[PDB]
Amino acid sequence: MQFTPDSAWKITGFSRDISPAYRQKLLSLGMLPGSSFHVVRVAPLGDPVHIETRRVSLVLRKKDLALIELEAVAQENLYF
Repeated sequence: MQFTPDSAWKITGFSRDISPAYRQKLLSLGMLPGSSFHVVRVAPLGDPVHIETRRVSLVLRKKDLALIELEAVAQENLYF
């Protein structure tokens, strides 16, 4: 979904398609619903995607990010 560097995303939930096991792994890395991450950098060819949470920095593929319900932090006074 065009993970531009510095774009912020809020985790709202997880897809119906994620297994509880993989969801626990991401949770333990700081990918909590109600929490935001930043895109740090993206691979040439546009996959995988490097990001940073409150807890740590991590990498995963767009196909991995498609198991998480994201929403663009689009709030003006938060975009600044």
